[PDB]
Amino acid sequence: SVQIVYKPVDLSKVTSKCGSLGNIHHKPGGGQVEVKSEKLDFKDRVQSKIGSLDNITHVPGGGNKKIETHKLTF
Amino acid sequence: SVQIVYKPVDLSKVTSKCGSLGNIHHKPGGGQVEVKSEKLDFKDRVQSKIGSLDNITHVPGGGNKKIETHKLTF
Amino acid sequence: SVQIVYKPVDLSKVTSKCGSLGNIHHKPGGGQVEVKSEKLDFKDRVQSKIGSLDNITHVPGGGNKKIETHKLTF
Amino acid sequence: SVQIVYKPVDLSKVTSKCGSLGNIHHKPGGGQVEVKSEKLDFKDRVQSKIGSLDNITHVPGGGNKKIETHKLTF
Amino acid sequence: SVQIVYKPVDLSKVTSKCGSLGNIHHKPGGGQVEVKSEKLDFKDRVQSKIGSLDNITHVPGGGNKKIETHKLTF
Amino acid sequence: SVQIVYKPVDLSKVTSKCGSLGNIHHKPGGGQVEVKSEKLDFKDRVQSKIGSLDNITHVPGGGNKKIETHKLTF
Amino acid sequence: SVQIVYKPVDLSKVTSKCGSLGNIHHKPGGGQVEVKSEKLDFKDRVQSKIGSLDNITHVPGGGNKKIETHKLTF
Amino acid sequence: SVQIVYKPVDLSKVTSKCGSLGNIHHKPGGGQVEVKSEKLDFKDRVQSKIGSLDNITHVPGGGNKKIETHKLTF
Amino acid sequence: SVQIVYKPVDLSKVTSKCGSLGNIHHKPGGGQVEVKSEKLDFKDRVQSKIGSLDNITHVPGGGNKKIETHKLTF
Amino acid sequence: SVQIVYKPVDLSKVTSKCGSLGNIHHKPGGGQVEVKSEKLDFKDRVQSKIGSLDNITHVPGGGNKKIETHKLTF
Amino acid sequence: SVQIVYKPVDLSKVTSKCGSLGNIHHKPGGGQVEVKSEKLDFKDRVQSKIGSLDNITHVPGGGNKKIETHKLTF
Amino acid sequence: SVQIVYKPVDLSKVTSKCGSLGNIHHKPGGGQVEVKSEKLDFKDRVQSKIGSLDNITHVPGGGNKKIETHKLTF
Repeated sequence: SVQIVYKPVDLSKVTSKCGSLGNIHHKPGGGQVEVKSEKLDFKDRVQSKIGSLDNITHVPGGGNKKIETHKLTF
Repeated sequence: SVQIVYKPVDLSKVTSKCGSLGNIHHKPGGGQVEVKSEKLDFKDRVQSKIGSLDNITHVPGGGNKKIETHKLTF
Repeated sequence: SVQIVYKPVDLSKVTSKCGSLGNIHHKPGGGQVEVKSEKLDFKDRVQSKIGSLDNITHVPGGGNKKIETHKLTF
Repeated sequence: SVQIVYKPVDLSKVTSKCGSLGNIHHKPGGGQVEVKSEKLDFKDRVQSKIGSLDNITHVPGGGNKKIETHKLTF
Repeated sequence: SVQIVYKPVDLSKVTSKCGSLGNIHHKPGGGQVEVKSEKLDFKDRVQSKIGSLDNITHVPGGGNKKIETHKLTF
Repeated sequence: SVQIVYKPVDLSKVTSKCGSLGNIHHKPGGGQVEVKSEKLDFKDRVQSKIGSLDNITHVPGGGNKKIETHKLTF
Repeated sequence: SVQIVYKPVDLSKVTSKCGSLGNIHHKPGGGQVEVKSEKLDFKDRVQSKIGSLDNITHVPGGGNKKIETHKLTF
Repeated sequence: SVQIVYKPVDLSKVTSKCGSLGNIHHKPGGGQVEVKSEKLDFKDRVQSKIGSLDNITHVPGGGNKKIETHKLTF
Repeated sequence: SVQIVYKPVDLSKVTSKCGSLGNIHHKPGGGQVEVKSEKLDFKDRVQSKIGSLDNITHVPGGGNKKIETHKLTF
Repeated sequence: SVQIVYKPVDLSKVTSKCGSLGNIHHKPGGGQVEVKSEKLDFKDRVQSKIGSLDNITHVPGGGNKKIETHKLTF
Repeated sequence: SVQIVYKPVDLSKVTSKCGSLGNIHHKPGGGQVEVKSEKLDFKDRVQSKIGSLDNITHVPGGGNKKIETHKLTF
Repeated sequence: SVQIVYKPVDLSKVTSKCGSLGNIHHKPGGGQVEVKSEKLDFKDRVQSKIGSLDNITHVPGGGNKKIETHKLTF
């Protein structure tokens, strides 16, 4: 006789308030990237990124994140 | 006699308020990317990215994220 | 006699409010990309991207995301 | 005697409000892309993209996403 | 005696409100794309894209997405 | 006779208030990156990044994060 | 008694020899040009050019030029 | 009694020899040009050029130039 | 009694020899140009150029130049 | 009694020999140029150039120059 | 009685010999240029250049220069 | 009685010999330039250059220079 009770309760708040998101300037100035290789062998769960010149401007009003994970292994 | 009860309760809030998302300038200035290779062998679940020059302007009013995962393995 | 009860309850909120999404300027300035290879062999679930010069302007009013996953393996 | 009860309940909200999505300018400035290869062999579930110069302006009023997955394997 | 009950309930809302989607300008400025290859062999479920110069302006009032998947494997 | 009771209760708050997010300038000035290799062999869960020149401007009004994990192994 | 003698002598040679003018490729890739103005006032000897996107391939076998000017002002 | 003698003698040579003018590739990749103004006033001998995106491939076999000027002012 | 003798003698040579003008590649990669002004006033002998994105490939077999100027002012 | 004798003699040589002008690669990678002004006033002999992004590949077999100037002021 | 004799003699040689002008690579990587001004006033003999991003590849087989100036002022 | 004799004699040689001009690589990596001003006033013989990001590859086989100046002032 094995009995399990699993009763999570969550009333959490992740909030934000901002009066004004103002002037934002992003001015990258170039660059050089050079990659040499001969053999690539990727297997199973592989995330890869080779030889990049990337520019990101991310301005979310808000941008709040909540991550929750529940596991019950028998 | 094995009994399992699984009763998650979630009343969470992920909110945001912004008065005004204003002027945003993204001005990249070029660049050079060079990649050399000979053999590529990707298997199973592979995410790959080779030789990129990418520019992203992401301005979400909001942009809130909630990620939840439930697992019950017997 | 094996009994399972699985009763998730979710009343969550993912909301956003923005007064005004204003002027946004994205002005990329070119670039060079060069990729050399000889043999490509992709198998199973492969996501690949080779030799790109991409520009993205993503301005969602809102843009809120909710991701939920339920699994019960017997 | 094996009994399973599976009763998800979801009253979630993913909403957004925006007063005005205003002037948005996307002005890319060209570029060079060059890819060389000899042999391509794609199998099973492959998503690939080779040699692209792409420009995207995505401005959804809203753009909220909800993704939910349920699985019960016996 | 194996009994399964499968009773998902979903009253979720994915909504959006926008006062005015205003002036949006997308002005790409050309480019060069060059791809060389010799042998292509695609099999099973392959999605491929080689040598593209694409411009997209996507402005949906709304654009909300809901994706739901149910599976019961015996 | 084994009995387990699992009753987490969470009423936590992760909030923020900001009067005005003002002028922010990001002006990178180029650079050189050079990587040489011969053999790459990635297996299992590998996250890799080789030869990058990346610029990020991240200005979230808000940006609060909550991460919670529950595990019950029998 | 004023006497002027003006006796230019010219036996000059401007020559050229070329064995073979071979393959020449000119492949422009588009572009954007935008000019705004309100009032234009051109007078006397004015040569002007506003808002052009021009492509020229000039391959003269030869192309030698000789310019000579003589003036005698009293 | 004023006497002037003016006896230029020129036996000069401007020559060239080339065995073979071979393969020449010109591949521009686009661009953006934007000029704003309000009032233009050009007078006398003015040569002007505003807002251009021009590509020139000039391959003269030869291309020799000789410029000579003679002046006698009294 | 004023006497002037003016007897230039020129037997000069400006020559060139080239066995083979070979493969030449010119591959520009775009760019951004932006000029703002309000009032322009050009007078007399003015050569001007405002807001240009120009690409030139000049390959003359030869290309020799001779410039000569003679002046006699009384 | 004023007497002038003016007898330049020139037997000069400006020559060149080249066996083979070989492979030359010019690959610019974009850029950003921005100029602001309010009032321009050019007079007399003015050569000006404002806001340019220019690429030049000049490969003359030869390219020899001779410049000579003679003046006699009384 | 004033007598002037002016007898330059020049048998000079400016020569060059090169067996082979080989592979030359010029790969610029972008950049940012920004100039602000309010009033420009150029007069007489002015050569000016404001706000440039220029790339030059100059490979003359030869390229010899001879500059000579003669003056006789009375 | 004033007598002047002016008899320059020049048999000079400026020569060069090179077996092979080989592989030359020029790879600039971007940069930032910013100039602010309010009033510019250029007069007489002015050579000026403001706010430049310039790249030069100059490979002349030869490149010999001879400069000679003669003056006789009375």
